[PDB]
Amino acid sequence: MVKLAFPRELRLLTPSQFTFVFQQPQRAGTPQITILGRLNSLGHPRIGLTVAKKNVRRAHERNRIKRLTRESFRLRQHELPAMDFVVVAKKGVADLDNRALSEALEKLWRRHCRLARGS
Repeated sequence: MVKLAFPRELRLLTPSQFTFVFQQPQRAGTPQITILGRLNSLGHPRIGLTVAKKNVRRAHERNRIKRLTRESFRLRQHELPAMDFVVVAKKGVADLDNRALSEALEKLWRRHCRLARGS
C-alpha cells in the first residue's frame, strides 16, 4: 500500500529472486523496456535482464540490449542501490536504432532514478 515493509517477513518467503521481484516490482522505465525495482536491501546488487525471443527478434541485437543495459549498470554504480533489479525488455525495444538505444538510456535512467530517491 504505502509502506514497503510488509508483515509477511514472519511468513516463509521463497529464495526465488525472479519470483520475488515479479510479485511486487516497482515499474519505472520505458514502455518498451521495463526496469523493475525490488525493494530488498540484500547488499548484492544484480542486473537480471530477462528477454524473450519474441521481444528481441534480432539475434545479434539481443547481445546489443544486454550490452546497453549491463554496461550502464556497471557505470551508474553511484545512482543505483544494492537491490535486485530484474529488468524485462518488452517487445519493441529492438525496434530502435543503435543511436536511439543510447537516446532511450537517459530516459529510463532518470525515470527510475527519480523513483529510487523516493519510495
